[PDB]
This record gives sequence, C-alpha cells and structure tokens, in this order.
Amino acid sequence: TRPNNNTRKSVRIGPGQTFYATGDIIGDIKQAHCNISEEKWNDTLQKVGIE
Amino acid sequence: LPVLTQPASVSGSPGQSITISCTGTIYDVGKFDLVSWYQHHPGKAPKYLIYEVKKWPSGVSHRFSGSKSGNTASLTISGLQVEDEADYYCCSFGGSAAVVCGGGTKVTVLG
Amino acid sequence: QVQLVQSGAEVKNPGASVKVSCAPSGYTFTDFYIHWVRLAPGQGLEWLGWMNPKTGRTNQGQNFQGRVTMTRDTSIGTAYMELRSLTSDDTAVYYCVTGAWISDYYDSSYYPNFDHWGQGTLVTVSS
Ligand SMILES: *[C@@H]1O[C@H](CO)[C@@H](O[C@@H]2O[C@H](CO)[C@@H](O[C@@H]3O[C@H](CO[C@H]4O[C@H](CO[C@H]5O[C@H](CO)[C@@H](O)[C@H](O)[C@@H]5O[C@H]5O[C@H](CO)[C@@H](O)[C@H](O)[C@@H]5O)[C@@H](O)[C@H](O)[C@@H]4O)[C@@H](O)[C@H](O[C@H]4O[C@H](CO)[C@@H](O)[C@H](O)[C@@H]4O[C@H]4O[C@H](CO)[C@@H](O)[C@H](O)[C@@H]4O[C@H]4O[C@H](CO)[C@@H](O)[C@H](O)[C@@H]4O)[C@@H]3O)[C@H](O)[C@H]2NC(C)=O)[C@H](O)[C@H]1NC(C)=O
Ligand SMILES: *[C@@H]1O[C@H](CO)[C@@H](O[C@@H]2O[C@H](CO)[C@@H](O[C@@H]3O[C@H](CO[C@H]4O[C@H](CO)[C@@H](O)[C@H](O)[C@@H]4O)[C@@H](O)[C@H](O[C@H]4O[C@H](CO)[C@@H](O)[C@H](O)[C@@H]4O)[C@@H]3O)[C@H](O)[C@H]2NC(C)=O)[C@H](O)[C@H]1NC(C)=O
Ligand SMILES: *[C@@H]1O[C@H](CO)[C@@H](O[C@@H]2O[C@H](CO)[C@@H](O[C@@H]3O[C@H](CO)[C@@H](O)[C@H](O)[C@@H]3O)[C@H](O)[C@H]2NC(C)=O)[C@H](O)[C@H]1NC(C)=O
Repeated sequence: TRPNNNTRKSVRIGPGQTFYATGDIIGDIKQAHCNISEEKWNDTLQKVGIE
Repeated sequence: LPVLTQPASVSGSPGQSITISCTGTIYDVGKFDLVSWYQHHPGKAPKYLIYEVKKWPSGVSHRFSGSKSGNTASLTISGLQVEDEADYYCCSFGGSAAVVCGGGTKVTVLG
Repeated sequence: QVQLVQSGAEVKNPGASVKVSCAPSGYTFTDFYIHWVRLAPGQGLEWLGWMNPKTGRTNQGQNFQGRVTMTRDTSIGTAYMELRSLTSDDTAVYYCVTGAWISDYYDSSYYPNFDHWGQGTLVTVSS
C-alpha cells in the first residue's frame, strides 16, 4: 500500500493537452511499504534450501 | 462544520431505555467505523466509554452499546439511574483530515 | 494512571492570542497524537486541531485555519496551542486530548480514540 491518500491537481500545458501532478496531501505523511509474513517466506526459504 | 443532529434530551424514569443518535452526511461515516462517545458532569473533566462505534475501553457497564446505519449512529441504553445524567456527545470522522462533533444532549432522567 | 496536565485557566482581552499548554508524561511524548477541542458554554463542542508530536505536520478544523496555529518544542518537550480573534461568545473550556498511537506505515491521526483528557483550560475575556 501507499498510506498517503494523495490528490490530483490540474494543469494545462500548451494548446489543448494536459498533464497531472499530485496536489496537497491529506492527513499525516506516512511511509509506503509492502508486507510479507516472515513464517511463509521462511518455510519457502528452507524448502528451497533442501532442494 | 456539520453539527450532528443530536436529540437534545431523551429520558424518563430510572430503568428506562433510550437511544442517543446523531446523524450526518453520506461522506462522513460511510467509509469508516471511527466513532466515540464522551461525558460531561457539572464541569469536571470528561469521560470516555465507547469507541469504534461498539467497542468498550474498560471500566464501562455494558448497558451502553453502539449501533450504526448509513449516515447515523447511536448510543443504546437500558437500565438508567440518576447518576447516569450527563452531557453526552458524539465525535466521529469528518473528512479531510479531522473529526467533527454533534450538538450534545442531556439525559434528563426524572426523580 | 497516565500523567497529563495543561496550563491553568487563562485571561485575555477579546481579539488577543492564547498559548494554552499540554505537558503529559507516563508515556514517551512521541507515542500518541495530541488533540484539542472547544467545549462551548451550553452548546455542542467544536474541534480545533491535532499535533503530530514527532514531526512538523499539523492539521486544524476546516473553519479554524488562520485563526488557530499550534507548535511544539523538543528541548523542553511541550506543545503550545494558539488562537487569535477571541470573542466573549466563544469563551469556553479548552481541553488537551490524547490521540491514537503513532504508526509509520498507516495513518491514525484522525482516530478519535481519546483515552486521556486534560483538566480543562478555561479562558474568559472582557474589555
Ligand atoms: C505491515 O506490518 C507492520 C508490522 O510489521 C504493521 O504495523 C503494525 O500494525 C498493528 C495493527 O494496526 C499495530 O498494532 C497496534 O499497536 C498499538 C500499540 O502497540 C503496542 O503498544 C502498547 C504499549 O503501550 C505503551 O504505552 C504504555 C502506557 O500506556 C507504556 O507503559 C508502555 O511501556 C508502552 O510504551 C511506549 O513507549 C515505549 C518506549 O520504549 C515503546 O517501547 C513502546 O513500544 C510504546 O511505544 C501495547 O500495550 C500494545 O499491546 C501494543 O502491543 C495498539 O494500541 C493498537 O490497538 C489499539 O488500536 C486498534 C486499532 O489499531 C484498536 O482497534 C484497538 O481497540 C486498540 O485500542 C486501544 O488503544 C486506544 C488508543 O489508541 C484506546 O482508546 C482503546 O481504549 C484501547 O486501549 C485499551 O488499552 C488501554 C490500556 O493501554 C485501556 O485503558 C483501554 O480502556 C483499552 O482497554 C494496535 O494493536 C502495530 O503497532 C503496528 N506496528 C508498527 C511498528 O507500527 C502494518 O500495519 C502492516 N501494514 C501492511 C499494509 O501490511
Ligand atoms: C482522502 O482524500 C480524499 C481527497 O483526496 C478525501 O475525499 C474527500 O473528502 C472530503 C471531506 O474532507 C469530501 O468533502 C465533501 O465534498 C462534497 C463535494 O460536493 C460536490 O460533489 C458532490 C458529489 O459529486 C455534489 O453532490 C455536490 O453538490 C458538489 O458538487 C461536498 O458536497 C461535501 O460538503 C457537504 O458535506 C459536508 C460534510 O460532509 C458539510 O460540512 C458541508 O457543509 C456540505 O454540506 C463535503 O465537503 C470530498 O467529497 C471527498 N472527495 C472524494 C473525491 O472522495 C478523503 O476524505 C480522504 N480520506 C481520509 C481518510 O483522509
Ligand atoms: C509549494 O510552493 C508554492 C509556492 O511556490 C505554494 O503555493 C503558494 O501557496 C500560498 C499559500 O496558500 C499562496 O498564497 C496565499 O494566497 C491566498 C489567497 O487567498 C492568501 O490569502 C494567502 O495569505 C497566501 O498569500 C500562493 O498563491 C501559492 N503560490 C502560487 C504561485 O499560487 C504551495 O502551497 C506549496 N505546496 C504546498 C503543498 O504547500
């Protein structure tokens, strides 16, 4: 996940075309991450070690 | 801000059952279960007795219980006494990035 | 029991500024958020803002920005709340409030899990 809850601010660049840049962030600025249960990962590591 | 529509007083004799509700908008509670309820008692510091809509922190009689449906939640009660009279409030998630509170209410239990 | 104290009752003139305090202990000050509310005199209370004790991030009520500002120091480890444009009608008991635990991987600043409350800072103003 990315815990920030960002938002879309609009711009126009040159004629009749657009690009989008993040707006003012809502709430606390936390860190982004992934999570893996260390038990299933570890059982996988030892199952690959035995092979 | 939306001052949630608390009924200013619902009460009766001791031993009655009542439901303090407070209703808001489609955006506030429709995506979270972040609701908590508090007490005020001739001017002393508040008390904190229900949170996460229906969860009990600790030293709370289970007469008090929570309920929810869409734009409104409630503080269910049964079996009152005179000491239960207090200024009850509801404060819940109110959008980016804060909480908003209701209009308050007094349980005018008679005696 | 967790230790928690505010600045005592205060007096100002209307339109002046306030610097209400909160100096808790019993937990390390960068564990839980800090919240502030305005308990109206005979009406429903109103919510002012919250402190991240560990960073400079702040947020306040959607009606109170500009009127309220609120900072913190770490040399002494105490946070101060401010509010301009006082009036006689808004004289109220201002309460220091403890928020939820601080997690770095998800946001819990707005969770109203207020387990601890201050003793209440009354403010009253006159000409
Ligand atoms: C990816 O992976 C990561 C992990 O790798 C994962 O992150 C984790 O997610 C978990 C789930 O969200 C999250 O768990 C929460 O943990 C909270 C607290 O964590 C522990 O701390 C306390 C320790 O207490 C403090 O304070 C006391 C004083 O009170 C002090 O004496 C202690 O020493 C200790 O001191 C502090 O400072 C120390 C200095 O060294 C420091 O070392 C300590 O660590 C500490 O910082 C323990 O007691 C707990 O058991 C925890 O183990 C925990 O509070 C929280 O539960 C609450 O919140 C839930 C929602 O998240 C609620 O649903 C639930 O009901 C709980 O509500 C309690 O708290 C609220 C206030 O917040 C209160 O209002 C409630 O009433 C209730 O309180 C109850 O207890 C009090 C007494 O304490 C009573 O008075 C009340 O009446 C109630 O009975 C969660 O359990 C975990 O922290 C997090 N890990 C990290 C590192 O961030 C991530 O989510 C993953 N994400 C993805 C996408 O994969
Ligand atoms: C994560 O971040 C997102 C934004 O990036 C947040 O989502 C917004 O949250 C705010 C609340 O802070 C929402 O605010 C509401 O916006 C409504 C928009 O109104 C227009 O659009 C609707 C629907 O199309 C039309 O019907 C309407 O007529 C308008 O054209 C307002 O109408 C709302 O105002 C009313 O309700 C509030 C209380 O809810 C009252 O106080 C007002 O006086 C008024 O009566 C309201 O302001 C906003 O809609 C959200 N936007 C999106 C895209 O989701 C998340 O909240 C945030 N999440 C977290 C956890 O931080
Ligand atoms: C990133 O930096 C830019 C500045 O380069 C910030 O934009 C500026 O934000 C200020 C404050 O909101 C704007 O000024 C304000 O205007 C209002 C008008 O209502 C006035 O009342 C305020 O007193 C203040 O002067 C300013 O206009 C704006 N800059 C531009 C070019 O529009 C921006 O806020 C920064 N990003 C973040 C997330 O803060």
